[PDB]
Amino acid sequence: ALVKEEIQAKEYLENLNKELAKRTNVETEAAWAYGSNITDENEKKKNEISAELAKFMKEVASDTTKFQWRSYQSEDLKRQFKALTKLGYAALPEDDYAELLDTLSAMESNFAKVKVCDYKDSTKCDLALDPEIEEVISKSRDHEELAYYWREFYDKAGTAVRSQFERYVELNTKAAKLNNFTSGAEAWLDEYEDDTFEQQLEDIFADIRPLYQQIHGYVRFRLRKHYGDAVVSETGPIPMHLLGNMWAQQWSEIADIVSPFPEKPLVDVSAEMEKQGYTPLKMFQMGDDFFTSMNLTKLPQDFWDKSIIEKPTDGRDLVCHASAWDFYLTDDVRIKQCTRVTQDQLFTVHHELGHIQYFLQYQHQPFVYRTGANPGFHEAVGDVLSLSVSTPKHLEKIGLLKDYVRDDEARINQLFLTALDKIVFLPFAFTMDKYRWSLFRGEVDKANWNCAFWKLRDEYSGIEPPVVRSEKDFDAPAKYHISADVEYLRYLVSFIIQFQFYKSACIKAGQYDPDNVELPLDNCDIYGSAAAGAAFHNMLSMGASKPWPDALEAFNGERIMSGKAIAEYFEPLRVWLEAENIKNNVHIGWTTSNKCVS
Ligand SMILES: *[C@@H]1O[C@H](CO)[C@@H](O[C@@H]2O[C@H](CO)[C@@H](O[C@@H]3O[C@H](CO[C@H]4O[C@H](CO)[C@@H](O)[C@H](O)[C@@H]4O)[C@@H](O)[C@H](O[C@H]4O[C@H](CO[C@@H]5O[C@H](CO)[C@@H](O)[C@H](O)[C@@H]5O)[C@@H](O)[C@H](O)[C@@H]4O)[C@@H]3O)[C@H](O)[C@H]2NC(C)=O)[C@H](O)[C@H]1NC(C)=O
Ligand SMILES: O=C(N[C@@H](Cc1ccccc1)P(=O)(O)C[C@H](Cc1cc(-c2ccccc2)no1)C(=O)N[C@@H](Cc1ccc(O)cc1)C(=O)O)OCc1ccccc1
Ligand SMILES: *[C@@H]1O[C@H](CO)[C@@H](O)[C@H](O)[C@H]1NC(C)=O
Ligand SMILES: *[C@@H]1O[C@H](CO)[C@@H](O)[C@H](O)[C@H]1NC(C)=O
Ligand SMILES: [Zn+2]
Repeated sequence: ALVKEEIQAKEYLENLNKELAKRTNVETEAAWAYGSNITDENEKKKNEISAELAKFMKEVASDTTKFQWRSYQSEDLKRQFKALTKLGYAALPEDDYAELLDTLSAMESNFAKVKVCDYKDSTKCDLALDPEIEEVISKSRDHEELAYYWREFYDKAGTAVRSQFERYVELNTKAAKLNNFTSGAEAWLDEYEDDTFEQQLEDIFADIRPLYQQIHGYVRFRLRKHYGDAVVSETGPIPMHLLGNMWAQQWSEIADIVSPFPEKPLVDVSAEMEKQGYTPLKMFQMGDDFFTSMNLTKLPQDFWDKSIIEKPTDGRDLVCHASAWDFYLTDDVRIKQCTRVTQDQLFTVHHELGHIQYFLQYQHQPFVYRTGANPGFHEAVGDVLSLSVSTPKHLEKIGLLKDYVRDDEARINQLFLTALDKIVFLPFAFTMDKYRWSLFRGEVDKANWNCAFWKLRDEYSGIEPPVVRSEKDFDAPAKYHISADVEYLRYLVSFIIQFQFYKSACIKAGQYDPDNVELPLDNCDIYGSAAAGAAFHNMLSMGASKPWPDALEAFNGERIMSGKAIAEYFEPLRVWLEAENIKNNVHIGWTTSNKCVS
């Protein structure tokens, strides 16, 4: 009978989950050691442990077939079994899997070890993306210096790993097919448990695109005044090196030159942070307080004892790209961040602690449920906090923003500043996976791989490289997530749903009322709101125990991903900006780039 078997299956899963947690802990420790300290020895060990765990998961997947799990009464038991049948890369033959792991570490270590020569001193060649090159990209307003660093970085982080990247695409596809997905794209998209999810994102992106065009237009207008028409054309894509960021994913670093009201306050608290003697530790402590102020969980002692919150000053190599780690025990959670004392880094700290909070909130769950309701939820949690941290309201409370008058013009400056990060990023994030999906699905010949990348960056974002690229270059792996094989759609989803979360949390905190000019959504601070916190607790404690619409329902009673909340946030900006572009006769739209030669 199935009644007796379903009772046995329940005990089988209970023991197996605990075993998976314990085995993954060993892999996670080895991965943590590699990322904190990149050596051939640590690579070998990371990859050998993973291979062992891969082998064990194969065995588990095979063992699921001895249970009639699809026949069971429990949706919960069925959901857990379904999770165990999904092997990912672990479906590959032993040798193929090992080759893949060597390929991935080759790519991530290459990215992490990139060094460029100083623009002004080619004897000094120890400049790393983080912090040296990123400091320049964000601060320099010398367009030739900007273009020099762009070309050096992209040549070393991108083109250098073309053949490894090709091999990864093959093995990624092979793995997906061994799981009976058409490609890696369907493998990634499976995490969202919704067969119309791509179309949903297309619909939502289409609604926000006109606002992005207006922002793009206005920024291009303002850059022309700064750099002149020789550097920036009216009708062409924006030279991406002028946008304050190596990938042009967010443009807030050039707010000083494109802000709507240059003679009104622009929030940039980096200087005050330094003046008040802030450290990385202080920044994490403040993030902690934010979470505990909402009646959420305080960081445990293991976090403080084991996290790395500053770039090491010994000679070593490591992955500085920030990350949050769950070791699947109790309270062993850590962050690795090469923290700097700046405004953007304060937001990052809160973002990462959102990951840590999710880990702590679902650690009581069975292992297979110890992850986000979908990858987007995990990325959204901390960003909901960063939105209120970013408000003048909050920055005044913590004494980082002084003598701030919030008149109508300063409001527009702050809305635009936020848009430069929140709206600008949407097309960027969409293209990161549109590109990889197209490679995974076999839609682009290998001979056209680099111009397929720049073509998407043009079509959706209206940016282009500073210099002519060709199919001799290979520019995509210059983005961390592309070198490190991290699905990027999570972030598009996060930037949409975080405003659904933020809006609802602000309403619960009494911080937003649409019909009250004193409680605007763009100045809501949820700090200290236990109502807000309760919503977070209800959602986050579920982990992946239910499909994501049930997790959203737990937060605010909604079950649909919607662009309504983000549009609602920026509606005051849209009205103002549309009128400002008309007043200044701003050209909108762009010609096709001439920057990637076939
Ligand atoms: C991805 O899709 C793949 C298909 O495209 C799929 O691969 C198939 O998985 C099947 C197992 O689910 C497998 O079916 C078995 O076939 C055996 C012999 O087939 C040979 O010939 C093939 C044709 O050329 C070769 O290609 C193969 O290499 C094979 O050598 C059968 O002997 C076998 O049977 C036994 O099992 C069934 C299943 O029983 C189930 O459970 C209970 C049993 O207790 C039943 O009561 C219940 O009703 C249910 O049926 C028994 O019914 C039967 O009595 C035997 O005991 C079985 O049918 C198939 O061979 C395989 N490949 C292909 C190409 O077809 C992958 O599994 C998919 N991957 C993932 C990750 O999902
Ligand atoms: O550590 C991660 N993820 C990190 C990436 C990563 C994935 C896999 C392995 C290693 C690392 P991140 O996105 O926190 C690491 C960071 C976060 C960040 C940066 C910023 C930020 C703020 C101001 C300026 C520039 C950046 N804000 O937040 C990240 O990857 N951010 C994205 C995009 C992003 C930008 C802004 C933002 O608000 C949110 C996201 C990027 O850098 O491209 O894992 C989370 C996790 C773990 C287990 C299960 C589910 C989820
Ligand atoms: C880095 O790992 C190596 C193993 O290759 C080890 O010998 C060394 O102790 C580690 N270095 C640091 C600074 O932790
Ligand atoms: C904190 O959480 C508890 C239960 O976890 C809840 O009952 C209580 O309302 C919360 N604290 C406050 C001040 O609301
Ligand atoms: Zn993240």
